[PDB]
Amino acid sequence: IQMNYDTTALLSAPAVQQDYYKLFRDRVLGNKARITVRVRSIQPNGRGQATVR
Amino acid sequence: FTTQQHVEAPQHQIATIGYTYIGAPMRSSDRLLNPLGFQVTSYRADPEIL
Repeated sequence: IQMNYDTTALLSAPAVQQDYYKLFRDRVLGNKARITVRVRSIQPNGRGQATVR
Repeated sequence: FTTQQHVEAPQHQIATIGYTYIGAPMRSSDRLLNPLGFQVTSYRADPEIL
């Protein structure tokens, strides 16, 4: 998570970075549970906007 | 929706359709196919990730 955390911030506008930082998951999942994420499909729809499934 | 080539494994896709209606057309060759006036104004379809 330290790399994913910093990477997310690196790929986020300050407004977005703050929303993300606030989620800290560090106590709920901690070192007892983990989350696995996989993307099935992404389709851009316009001018700086896309949908991720 | 889904699609397949004839047999190749079927693929899954999702379309996003922007649309309106332009009312009844004024030609016999059009009214017997699209009397309602359906018209797509924007279209895209991407692979579905299962």
